[PDB]
Amino acid sequence: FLGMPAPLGYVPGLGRGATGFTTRSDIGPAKDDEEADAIYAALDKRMDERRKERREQREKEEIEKYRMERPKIQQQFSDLKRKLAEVTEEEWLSIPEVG
Amino acid sequence: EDPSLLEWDADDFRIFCGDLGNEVNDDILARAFSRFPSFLKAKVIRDKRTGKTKGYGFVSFKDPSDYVRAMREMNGKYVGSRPIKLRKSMWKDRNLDVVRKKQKEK
Amino acid sequence: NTQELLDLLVKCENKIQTRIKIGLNSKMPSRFPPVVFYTPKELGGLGMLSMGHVLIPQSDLRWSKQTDVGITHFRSGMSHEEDQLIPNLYRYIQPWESEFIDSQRVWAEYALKRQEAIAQNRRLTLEDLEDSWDRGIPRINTLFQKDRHTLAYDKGWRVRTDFKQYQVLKQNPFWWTHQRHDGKLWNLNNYRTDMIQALGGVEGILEHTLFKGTYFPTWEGLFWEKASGFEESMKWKKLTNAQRSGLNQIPNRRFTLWWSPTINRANVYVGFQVQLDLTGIFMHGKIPTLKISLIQIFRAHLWQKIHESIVMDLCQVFDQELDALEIETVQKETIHPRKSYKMNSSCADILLFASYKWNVSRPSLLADSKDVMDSTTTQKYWIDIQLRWGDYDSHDIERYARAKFLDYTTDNMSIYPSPTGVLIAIDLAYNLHSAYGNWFPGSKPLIQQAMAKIMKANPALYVLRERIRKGLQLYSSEPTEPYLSSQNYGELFSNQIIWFV
Amino acid sequence: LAKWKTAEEVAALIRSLPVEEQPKQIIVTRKGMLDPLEVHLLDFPNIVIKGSELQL
Amino acid sequence: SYMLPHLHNGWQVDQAILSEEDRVVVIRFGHDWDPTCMKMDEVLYSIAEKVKNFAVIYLVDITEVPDFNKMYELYDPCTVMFFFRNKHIMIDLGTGNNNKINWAMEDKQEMVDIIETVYRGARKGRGLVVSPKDYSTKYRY
Amino acid sequence: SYQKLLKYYVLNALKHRPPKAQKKRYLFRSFKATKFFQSTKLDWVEVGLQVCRQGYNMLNLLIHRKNLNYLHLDYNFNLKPVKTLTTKERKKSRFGNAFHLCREVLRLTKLVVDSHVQYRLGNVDAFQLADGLQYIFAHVGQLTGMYRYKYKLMRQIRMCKDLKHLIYYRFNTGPVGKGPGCGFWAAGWRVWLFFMRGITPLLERWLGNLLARQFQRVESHFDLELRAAVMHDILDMMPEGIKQNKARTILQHLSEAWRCWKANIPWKVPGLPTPIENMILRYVKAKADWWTNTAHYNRERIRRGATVDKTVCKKNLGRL
Amino acid sequence: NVSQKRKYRQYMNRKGGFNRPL
Amino acid sequence: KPLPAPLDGQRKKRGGRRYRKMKERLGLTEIRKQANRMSFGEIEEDAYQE
Amino acid sequence: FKEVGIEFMDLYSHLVPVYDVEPLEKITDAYLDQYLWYEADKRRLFPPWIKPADTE
Amino acid sequence: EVYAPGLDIESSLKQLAERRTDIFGVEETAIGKKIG
Amino acid sequence: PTGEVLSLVGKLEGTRMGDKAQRTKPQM
RNA sequence: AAGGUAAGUAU
Repeated sequence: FLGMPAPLGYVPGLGRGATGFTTRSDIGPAKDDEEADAIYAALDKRMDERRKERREQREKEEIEKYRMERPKIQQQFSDLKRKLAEVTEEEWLSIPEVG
Repeated sequence: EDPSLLEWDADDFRIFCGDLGNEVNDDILARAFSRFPSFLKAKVIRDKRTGKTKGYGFVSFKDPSDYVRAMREMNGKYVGSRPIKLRKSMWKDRNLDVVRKKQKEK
Repeated sequence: NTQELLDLLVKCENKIQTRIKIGLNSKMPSRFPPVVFYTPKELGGLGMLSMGHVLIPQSDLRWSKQTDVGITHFRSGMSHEEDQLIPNLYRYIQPWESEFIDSQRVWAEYALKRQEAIAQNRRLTLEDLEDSWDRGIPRINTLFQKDRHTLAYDKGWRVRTDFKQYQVLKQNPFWWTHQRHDGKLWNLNNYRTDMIQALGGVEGILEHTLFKGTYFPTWEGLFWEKASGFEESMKWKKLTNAQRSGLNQIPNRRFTLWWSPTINRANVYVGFQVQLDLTGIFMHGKIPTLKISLIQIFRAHLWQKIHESIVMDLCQVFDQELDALEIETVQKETIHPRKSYKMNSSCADILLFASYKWNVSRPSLLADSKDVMDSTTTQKYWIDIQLRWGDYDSHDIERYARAKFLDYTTDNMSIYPSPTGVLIAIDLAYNLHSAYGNWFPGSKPLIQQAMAKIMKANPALYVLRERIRKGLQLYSSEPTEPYLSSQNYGELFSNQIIWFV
Repeated sequence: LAKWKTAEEVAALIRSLPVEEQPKQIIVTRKGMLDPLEVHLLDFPNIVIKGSELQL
Repeated sequence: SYMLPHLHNGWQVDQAILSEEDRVVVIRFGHDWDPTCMKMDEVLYSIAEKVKNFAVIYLVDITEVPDFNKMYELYDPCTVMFFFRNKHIMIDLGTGNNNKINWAMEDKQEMVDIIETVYRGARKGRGLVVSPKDYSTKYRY
Repeated sequence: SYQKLLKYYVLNALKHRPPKAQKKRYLFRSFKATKFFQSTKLDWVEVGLQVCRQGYNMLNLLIHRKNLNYLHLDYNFNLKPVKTLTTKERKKSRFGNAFHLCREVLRLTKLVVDSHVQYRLGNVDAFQLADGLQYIFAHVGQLTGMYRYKYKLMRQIRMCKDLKHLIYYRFNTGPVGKGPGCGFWAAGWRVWLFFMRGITPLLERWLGNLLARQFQRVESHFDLELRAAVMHDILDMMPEGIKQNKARTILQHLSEAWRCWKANIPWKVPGLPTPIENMILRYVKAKADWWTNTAHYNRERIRRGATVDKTVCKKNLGRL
Repeated sequence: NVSQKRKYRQYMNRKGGFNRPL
Repeated sequence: KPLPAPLDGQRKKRGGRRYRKMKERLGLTEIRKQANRMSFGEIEEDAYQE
Repeated sequence: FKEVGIEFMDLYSHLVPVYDVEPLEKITDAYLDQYLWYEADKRRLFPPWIKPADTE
Repeated sequence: EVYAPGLDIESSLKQLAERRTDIFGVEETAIGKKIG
Repeated sequence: PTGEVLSLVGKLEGTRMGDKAQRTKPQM
């Protein structure tokens, strides 16, 4: 039933009455804790910052070099979409629905 | 041996419903199946003690036109889990059995 | 000559063999026995002609025979030489230079014979020419064919056969020459016999093909239904795509069930053993075709049914001859329903209490003859029936009977009311009866005869055999109608109803 | 073509007759025509067809 | 171009699967921007016109509806769960996880055969059903 | 053994260039400075037993994270079922290959620590301690069988045998017996340390994944990109705020145009606007160029010898 | 020589006892 | 043109003579004559006669 | 003549054409080719040196 | 019809363009980049 | 040995092509 | 590592 609002106050997993599809263990996950998670994330970011700048610069240079050889899909018709709005309102209104 | 069936004999157009789940079949299911205004019958054969239905029920209507309409109206579609089957009730009483036995000669 | 050609053909032959193996089961067989891939389709196999050289192991070259006197064993490949190997294709292919030389010689001989017979006031002999049969690049074997006058009109069919690739949408491997035009140049008749005998003979091949699971000795004359009624129904019904695939996947299930013993071994498909839902068949590696075929054959608690049938037959036989056996009570315990297919016989099957005393000798097998009843004296006796499904390597009933008796009798979990008795075993796949343990005085031949008679015409066993025959599409050899009527003419009045038109 | 049509009529005669009254053994000396009759006899599995060495 | 109906809310997908009658509800979990998932969505779009009578396809986004990610272990792209007749069917096609198709089908006809087999199995009432084509091997050679 | 180890050394010597212009971010020092950890001093054997207990706790939580008692890991870091596991239970209790590697490496470190423990607590003398260290370092393949856990590790273990091959050869060169009395564990110890250093990023990444809460497409990708980009451009040009239905019908012409290119038949739609026709022409020319390119590329791949699927082969044949 | 009727156990759909009656 | 829903096959409620006439007109009568049975023993044809 | 359909068989190294013609046109062309071949062979219209020969 | 209405298709295309920045947005940041 | 079919190159020198190739006999 | 969970039925 697309286009309908979801009545709140009900858990979609429990209300539907489903069974846990336990495919395999160690494949799914199955405040002091928040502060510890933030501290560990900060430590991970500090560890990762050892090479971030040079890697990012090299990746940006490589992406820029790649764009010149072949740009994005919408780039090949940027001029066309620039001139696309020049069509009159009555033009696309009478577009033949038949194929 | 079935006095209730004699009381149910008032409605001629009797249909045999088959492939009924033990818990799927119920009076509410028969009421949902009672599309025609005529009085229905929710009787279904079931175990004497546990009440587990064997999957066969009989629905009686006084309108043969409603019988014909429901023959193709509710063939394969049923509210509960087990899909419904409809058959022309070949039910016979003991008198009919005796008459058939007598006439079996020719 | 081309080593690369040999290497590539062996490589793609192994590719197709592995494709067949993965079609059988997802995993890869540890041994992958070659009996399945080389048994001719007449005997119920793929019958893959190969140019390779694979030596058939001697362990799979043995076979058994459950004769009434005893269970005999044979080994076709017991010769003290190189291990038996399936012959390659080139071993029976005439060399091309040899083909040309033979063609020249035979055509010269045929021309000489025709010149000689021209003066004979008759056509060619066509009988003494049989010394030149199946020779020559041209169809000299077909030189006496009836359609030759029809065939003589055609000229230069080679170019037409070549352009048939542009005419026919399917590839034509035999574009070098047309069949029935240049004749069957390659004689491939001895190849089938050589392959079947080098695989261990007909009996050796059939030893691993559930053939012993059918009581009828249909060694010759049996009919194998290539197409069943379901095939006709699918052809007539104009089935959908999935239904078409299901109908086409029928013969695979057919011969995979037909090849169950050699395909469900222990050395082959190593891994976790598993038995079916309510039967006593152990399968190594999940094989959906074999699993579905087995659960069809053993549908509706067939294992419990055959166990009850055999125990009831044994009880009736014992009760009938209770006089000489001094049988006071012959009963059965309250056996748990699941104890029929259980691995260990914790609950005894049949109990037999005599009057005062019962002399029992030392445990042994039914093939033995000596007996010393003074070994033990007990007032009770137990009989156990072991329903087992023999594989291609675990079909040794006698060894299995000995091991099972030793394990079950000497075990804490197993509870037997009497310490003296005999355990019987029935190999369903082998259809072989055996027993091991003590015996009642003078009952050993009685028990042997009873087992043979029951296994001959047991109801559930006969139903299982019929189920196997239907599932494998091996129709029983057709009987011969009494086309004779000399005895029928005298017995015409004996016939209830008869008519002639 | 006549033999094929005769086989249909042959089975029709057995079909009209009761199973017990139908010939248990259809002894026809025409071995060539026996097979279509035997094929026709497949419509009645209970009945059997046996070759007739003696020819009426 | 991913014009199939999509569940904006997680609970909407739940009631959409619940609101089924004699039809199979193919809920394709994943993300439209993924390339393999884009191929799967294109295949589903191609199938949708031919089998719309009994097969309804209703896509969903894991980010939009993360509550069902842990319910059926949704941690791969291209996942498909044939949640039919309010019962998660057991579709076996020679794979370890016989309740999830997590890769785009090579051919549309194969997917049509699979979905019609699923419909037949669901109508028969069985909770499990096998596939005529095993996918333990990709037939690469 | 000498030739193989020389091969390994020369391959190590070939590829040797560090791009690693790091910022000297000492992650270990930062973890030390973290308030969640503290510093102290203790004996090495105490630290070893602490690490063994911590690894046992790690494996215990990793196993019984889903409240599954089917699989049990012994104190010797050997997993074992508590009974005959059911097939469904066997599928439920399954772990990845990297978990096999983690259990194996924890087993190795635990056994080394326990060997030092039993040495310290009297028992066997130090000479045999060194000999057992040498053996374990050069027999991990036999001891743990990392082969299945990781194929590459086989290389390490096999070369360890090679170094040991030389070590024993020299140790037993003369008057020294030809027995098992060889004590030069450092040679394989360094190799195992290097391989562990290489491996540990994978184990750390997977352990972080668990600790967190989130525990043929190229041609299809380009086709989807083309169609989605053209649809988005149309919806930008076509005022979706006013007209809604016809836009979907627009896609039809797209497909029509595409097949009109495939059939090589004339395609003229006077009803459609001229700029729309130009955009369709650009789309169809790009699609045709890409389609021909991939068609001939897949044909070349098939004819070269590359393995292809049946559906892919049929599609390539149709395109050709 | 005669054979009295043969009896059998009704293991299926029997709630009287877990073990088959004897 | 959506494909028809593969509903489970329903047999004929009552076999009629007109239905039998269609069965007589269309069926597998000729296919049943050709027996697909294969002898267990080897045939005289080659392995790949086809 | 009518429209002869053209399909392609993939020998995995190239595409070989196959052409489906009208059955009446097909049989007429077959008879034409057979007659031409017989008349050419009966008059030695083709020299022996052409490699494809029915003799060998 | 089986397919979603025009508004839903437009919303889906806008979401795809916003998420997949390879062929949409000012710059190509990443496949799953929230901001291009 | 049963695992796979061995290459012919190893046993190439065992015998010759058509070593046991016998001609056919007429029927009836 | 795996490619080896039958489904159904109410507790």
